Amino acid sequence: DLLVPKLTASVTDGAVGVTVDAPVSVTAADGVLAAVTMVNDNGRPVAGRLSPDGLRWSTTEQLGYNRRYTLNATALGLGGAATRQLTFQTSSPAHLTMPYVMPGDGEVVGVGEPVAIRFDENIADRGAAEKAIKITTNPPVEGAFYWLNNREVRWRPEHFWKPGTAVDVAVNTYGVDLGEGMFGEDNVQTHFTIGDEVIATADDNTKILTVRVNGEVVKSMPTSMGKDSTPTANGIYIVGSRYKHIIMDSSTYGVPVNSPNGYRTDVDWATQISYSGVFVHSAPWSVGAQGHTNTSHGCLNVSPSNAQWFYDHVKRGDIVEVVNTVGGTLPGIDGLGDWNIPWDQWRAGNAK
Ligand SMILES: *[C@@H]1CC(=O)N(c2ccccc2)C1=O
Repeated sequence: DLLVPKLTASVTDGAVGVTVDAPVSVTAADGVLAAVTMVNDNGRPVAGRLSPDGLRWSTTEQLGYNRRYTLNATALGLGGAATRQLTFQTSSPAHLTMPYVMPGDGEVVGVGEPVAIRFDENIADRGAAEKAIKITTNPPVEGAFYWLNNREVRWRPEHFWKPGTAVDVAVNTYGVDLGEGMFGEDNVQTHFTIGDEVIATADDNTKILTVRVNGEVVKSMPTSMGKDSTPTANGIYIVGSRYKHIIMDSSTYGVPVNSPNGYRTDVDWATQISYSGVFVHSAPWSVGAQGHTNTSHGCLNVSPSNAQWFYDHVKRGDIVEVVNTVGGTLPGIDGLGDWNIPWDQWRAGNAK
């Protein structure tokens, strides 16, 4: 004869510590769903949708933390009715943390821009954070996570992006335990595209900064780099913020302004290429040295003409490579020196 309806929920009655990273759902068997309601302690209805066939019902909005939810469902069929009531307690985070993703949604960036996810708290379970971040690419390319510090994680392929590539980032950290009770405050989703290949190279042996667009030299800039005592580091740099004019306070980098190697002046047409202070800026006071000798604290001294041209034609994510200098190699965890870490080490990751 007719069979008694059966109900199924994605939560268990009496569950404590239920994660809010997924929807709560009720499914019916041997019948249809006649009524479903979910409420918090205070009694406010939690939004939900029922499938046209009446078999599946799921929550249509996020669920809060430290909540006591009550789910009431009724199934009807030819073989009778069934009513269930459930109550579960959602997660109680010891602390929350909001993610911050760059580059911004819709941007077009150079072939060296890595996907960056920054949290405003230290992350204790890095693997949980890597698992909660989805990275889609078209054309699909291999990539890998690597942490610069306890709070920011990066993702890039082995070699520079092939132009025209779409990148989609889905940081689905809400409802996910990130260690020691650290849960996500919200989710984020950005998308960006890779633009022209723009690789600029600065050779200390020639003291010249050459900008190449799509493999073709388009500009040759005489420059003066870091002097022997405060030299520019060799390696690959990624282009960051661009300023029509920027006040260079030495204290920003921990070096006191009232010091031999300190400084507090205002320069024009500055393109940041290092968190540690390396720039490409306008330096009128060194035109004579530019192209011959080094007389700076680390940034590439360029004429106002060329500096502005650099400002106008170089976008976030383009590459600046420095070679044959007397200084060392840019640290891989600088924040813009990601490509200076060997691919094997980067791929391996440091999730611990
Ligand atoms: C790199 C960092 C900075 O701000 N620099 C500087 C510009 C003008 C005068 C003194 C120092 C650099 O060389």
